[PDB]
Amino acid sequence: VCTDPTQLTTHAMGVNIYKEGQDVALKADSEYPTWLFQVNLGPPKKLEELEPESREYWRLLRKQNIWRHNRLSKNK
Amino acid sequence: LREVVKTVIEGRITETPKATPDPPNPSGQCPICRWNLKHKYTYEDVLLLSQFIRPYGGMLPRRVTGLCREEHRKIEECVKMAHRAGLLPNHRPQLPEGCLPKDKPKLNRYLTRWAPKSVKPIYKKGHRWNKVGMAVGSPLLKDNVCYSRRPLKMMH
Amino acid sequence: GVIRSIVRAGQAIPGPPLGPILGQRGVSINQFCKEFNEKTKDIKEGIPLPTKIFIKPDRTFELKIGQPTVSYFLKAAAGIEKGARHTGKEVAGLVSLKHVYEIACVKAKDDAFAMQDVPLSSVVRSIIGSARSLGIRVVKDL
Amino acid sequence: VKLVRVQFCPFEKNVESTRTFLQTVSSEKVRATNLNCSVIADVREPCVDVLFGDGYRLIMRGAHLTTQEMLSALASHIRD
Amino acid sequence: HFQRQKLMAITEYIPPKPAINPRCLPPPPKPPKEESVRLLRQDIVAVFRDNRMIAVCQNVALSAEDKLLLRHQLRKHKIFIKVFPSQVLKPFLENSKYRNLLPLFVGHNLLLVSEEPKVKEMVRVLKSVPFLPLLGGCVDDTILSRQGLVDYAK
RNA sequence: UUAACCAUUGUAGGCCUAAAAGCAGCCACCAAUAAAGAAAGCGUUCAAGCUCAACAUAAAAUCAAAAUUCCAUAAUUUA
Ligand code: FES
Repeated sequence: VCTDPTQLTTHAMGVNIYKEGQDVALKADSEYPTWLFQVNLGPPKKLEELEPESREYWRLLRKQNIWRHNRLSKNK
Repeated sequence: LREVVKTVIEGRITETPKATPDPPNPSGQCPICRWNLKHKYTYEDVLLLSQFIRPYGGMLPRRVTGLCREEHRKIEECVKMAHRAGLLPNHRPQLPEGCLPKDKPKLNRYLTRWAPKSVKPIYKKGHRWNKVGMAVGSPLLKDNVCYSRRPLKMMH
Repeated sequence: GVIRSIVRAGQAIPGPPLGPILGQRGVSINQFCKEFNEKTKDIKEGIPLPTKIFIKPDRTFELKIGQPTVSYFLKAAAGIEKGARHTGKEVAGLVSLKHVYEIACVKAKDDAFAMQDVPLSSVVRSIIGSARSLGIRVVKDL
Repeated sequence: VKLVRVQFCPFEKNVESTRTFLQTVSSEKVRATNLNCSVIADVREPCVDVLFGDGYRLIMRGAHLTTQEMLSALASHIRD
Repeated sequence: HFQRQKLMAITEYIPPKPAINPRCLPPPPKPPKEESVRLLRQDIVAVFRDNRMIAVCQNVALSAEDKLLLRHQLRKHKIFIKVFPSQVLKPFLENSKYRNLLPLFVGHNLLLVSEEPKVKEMVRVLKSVPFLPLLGGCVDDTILSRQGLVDYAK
């Protein structure tokens, strides 16, 4: 497999590795839509980071609510 | 009130008789509150108790009655005492198909807090300082108005 | 009854982990491996694949397979075969952001795993979360 | 129970008892238990008819009947 | 001593009796209602406004992942399964374009939200499973039955 | 708080573990979804699997009065 930093950053080594599919080269950054590289790469959105008017905020809050019960349930 | 008629079976909801108009104390959340009857009913008051009891002596659900929990416990105890005292001849238990009662002499009892079946005899009465006390009445009815000089002797 | 296994296509008869477990419900062990071998030929051998076999009470096989795991690939991409004991804080490899997205695009092709979401935020979080499970730190650029 | 027929009219005044009862009939677990049943949502006052091969037919109207009573009556018929 | 025991009883505090017990009190004022749930209002408001006709079919214990696939399946049909908890569905009419659809939205049932008059696509969804009770689609945000939906889905 | 109902998909996630998949150890601890805890008690050749929390849908609101033979009798309301 590829072991070259230049090839790793200039060719899509991990896109396809099968025998029938050959490693395809990386197109220019402008050749892809902006949203491809603009996705959230940071840490998970915390309750502070999460927008109170976003669905993810309450969805993760419900997960946090489940966590509280689980913590209590574990001790029982 | 829903009744089922009977294979094809059909059920009809029928209108129910309404309470007498102009309750003595409107704005009362519970019917006992509405009628100023909080501390003036006893197990002897079968007429009031019968309204909340099934035809065979079963207790009606509290939600249907609408009365508060405190009265529910009091009314339930009062009804149970009346049944044990044989004050509800028309609300006796239902005979399933053809069963008949014990057909043995029935002892007259009243003011019975608990069922006679589950109360064991007190063989050792005790001495003056060790005398055993026998409960009479119900704690749920402590708040009822008393017309005696001193509170009634619950424990005999 | 849905039974999910991640066994590598290279070996179609591991034995205890697949054979008797499916057999306990009552199935033909040989039939399961043969169909698994059929999947093995299409895919590269020795790479874990998630399967979604459904063992109904009627003693039938409903084998469904999808894209190769991104958890093992991230380990391979990081040059790690056996990870650290904990992996919560231990890190042995770093994955560039560009590499992260390239694999995600191919991931969004199966009818299983919910690989039809238009936004790539869902896809990246799963692999980002998977990387956290592994002894790998996903750096934006290295 | 080979067939169960449940209907009600959402546009007109629709009784919840029959609607909730239909959902229980049209349940994956319930359908498996009475596998012989042929379920049909005749939603379109409410009339419910269940047909048996032996010729026993029970017709239930949910306008004055609660969902539980239909379930108890129909469920008892299943044992036969 | 007997006298000492008398003192202990005397220390007992004498409490006054309230006029009426809290349960038997006259109906008193209660804390004002607060919309906690507020986020979900925007989600339902946007989708209902976007989609004129909302086909309705009581969910037959469907699993969550299937809805994701069904969302994509409807995306093939150019429709979306945008549904949300029904506890906040009832206050939808309280704060939304309409206020009279509460009886229609009785119970928790699948909401199929479509903005385009692609009748064939909508029916095909109905062709997947008819056994679940399908109330009908509120064509142009108007109350319709199952048969009414057919009479007006055209 | 505490009464009814249900439980999808990623990832059997990395760890000496043959294998341990929420649930031997061990990890950090994210996603989609309307709602799913990278798991809370169960089950565990390992898993399948039982439920609790999820979502929907119920309905509530500060402690009391050992060996001879039981041992006054009784008793809840007229100021
Ligand atoms: S007398 Fe008013 S609630 Fe009981």
